[PDB]
Amino acid sequence: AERGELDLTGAKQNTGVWLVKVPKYLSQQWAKASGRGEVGKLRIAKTQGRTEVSFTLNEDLANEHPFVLQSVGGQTLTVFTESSSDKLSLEGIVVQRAECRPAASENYMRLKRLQIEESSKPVRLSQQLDKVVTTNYKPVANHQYNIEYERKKKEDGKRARADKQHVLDMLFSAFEKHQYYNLKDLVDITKQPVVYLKEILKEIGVQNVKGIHKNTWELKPE
Amino acid sequence: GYKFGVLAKIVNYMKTRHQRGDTHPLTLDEILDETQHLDIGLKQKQWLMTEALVNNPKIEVIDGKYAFKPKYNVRDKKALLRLLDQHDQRGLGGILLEDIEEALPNSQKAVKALGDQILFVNRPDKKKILFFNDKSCQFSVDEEFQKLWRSVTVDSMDEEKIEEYLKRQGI
Amino acid sequence: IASACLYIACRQEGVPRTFKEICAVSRISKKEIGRCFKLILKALETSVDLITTGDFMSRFCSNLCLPKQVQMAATHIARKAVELDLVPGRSPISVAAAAIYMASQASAEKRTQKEIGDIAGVADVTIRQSYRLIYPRAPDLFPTDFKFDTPVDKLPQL
DNA sequence: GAAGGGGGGCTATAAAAGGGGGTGGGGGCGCGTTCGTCCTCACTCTCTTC
DNA sequence: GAAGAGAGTGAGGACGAACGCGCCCCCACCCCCTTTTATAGCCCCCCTTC
Repeated sequence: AERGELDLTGAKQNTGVWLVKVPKYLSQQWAKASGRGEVGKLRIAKTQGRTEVSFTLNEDLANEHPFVLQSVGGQTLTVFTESSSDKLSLEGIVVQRAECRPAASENYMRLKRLQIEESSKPVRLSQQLDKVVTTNYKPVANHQYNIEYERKKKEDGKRARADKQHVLDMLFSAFEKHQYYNLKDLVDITKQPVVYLKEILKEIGVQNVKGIHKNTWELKPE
Repeated sequence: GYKFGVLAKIVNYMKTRHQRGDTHPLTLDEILDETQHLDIGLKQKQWLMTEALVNNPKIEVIDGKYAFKPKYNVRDKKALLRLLDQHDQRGLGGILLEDIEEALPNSQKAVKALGDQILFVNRPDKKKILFFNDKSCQFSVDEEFQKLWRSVTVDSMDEEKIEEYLKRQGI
Repeated sequence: IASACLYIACRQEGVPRTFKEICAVSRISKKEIGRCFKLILKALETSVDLITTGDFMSRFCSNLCLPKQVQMAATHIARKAVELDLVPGRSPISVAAAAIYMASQASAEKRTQKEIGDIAGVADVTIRQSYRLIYPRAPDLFPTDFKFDTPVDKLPQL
């Protein structure tokens, strides 16, 4: 008894189940309501030396489906389910296979054509334009992205030259987080002009050559 | 900075203090006061006392206290000449001009006063390396002499041909 | 520089494109193109003929899908308005846009002020200002042999 | 909610200041291929051996 | 008188240094920022009328 154990009780009882292949429209009609608890009646008639299986569509559902059996000796099929509570079980073993076919022949293809046409609705084709499009590259004083970027830069303003003591304290404090910093990244952290930051960094900091990526600045003066 | 930022300010403050002209040593606690590092950790107080303030080549332990090391740094023309002489005598090598300039304020006066006593080698990055001018054996000649000497190609000759010339000319 | 050069090359060839039209096809704004435009003229020691209202009628009218008669009427209106000095100081593009609107409203094909502004790159307010200046002399500006789908007396007033 | 009008802003024009930010031109600098260097192996003579 | 390992030679396969091929970076060089002004047109945002 474990989570991965399979409840093979159904196999012990040798429960028999039937596998049926049915078209989409029959299932599509069932999927319409799918909550009324009724979709039709399955009628099986047997004779002295012949058995026939047929299915009737519900009158409400519509607003004959003859069944042909198939051999199951060439392959062994079993049915199992995965419970939402992670409890797998075996419903049973398939004992017979049957197929559902449309009674009608001529007018039935009309529904097939609509199904194909319906499947073609997502399919898209190139469309003709009587007149040449003239709404492209419309004259504009300045691109919307360019003005918005300028507005952000103008609002933010240029970085100011903070006093050396404040910059030095910020540089030393950030040194705890990581051993070495990149010049571009360090500028963002300190938020100071590059030229001013480099001079302050040069006064104490030095750059070490690393053969893996490149030479980078080291905050440690020694 | 914790365990790393405090020491940097101590060194910077100490360096600036010396530039003012105060050669008097300063205690660990005294220096901490003007560096706004009074809340420094206790383990750093002993670490700086035992390691940072002794291993560094710019910290001098005097009467227990610590003072700058202007003696090691070149601050006079005579010291500049002596340092180069020791380098040549012991074969230590040259010193970049930038290193002398920071150690020796107004190094131009000392460099020009010594004149030819300093040999300048220009690095590709404009950096100048100073070497002692050993005046024991000197030999300077006209430019064309080297030009003719350069005209005499010798790298493109074999040993057999080079040595054959000796007997060819009878020497 | 290239955007200004493209603008200058168009002006030299007799088919000017407005600074907005060059900007629409370039990442460089109109202000920057104009700055480069003047510098290039000084550097090359060259000059460009002053643009006229009719230098944009063919492109604007065609882009608006207006009939040829409307285009000729608009060109006549714009040329006459400048001749009569009814719009002194107004940009030639604005005069052309107003003339197109005046001609368009007088024919079967009628274009709103917004439509004319989009192709011409002129705000409808500017077209409204220019249209108001030439509206009083509407009968005179129109060509004599012009078929008025909408009578001149009933042209929009605004 | 659609449209007109009022208020406000953008642009050019000179000149000056000082400094931040963007950009072209090099300059050391790591990573994806290429050829030479290093290594591996089949087919026989050879001195030695029997 | 009759035959083994080893090596020269011929000849095939795998890995490192160099050549690119650029990624990134650093460094001049320039333009931008700001303010003042009168002017005119053009344009955009907000308020108001219906």
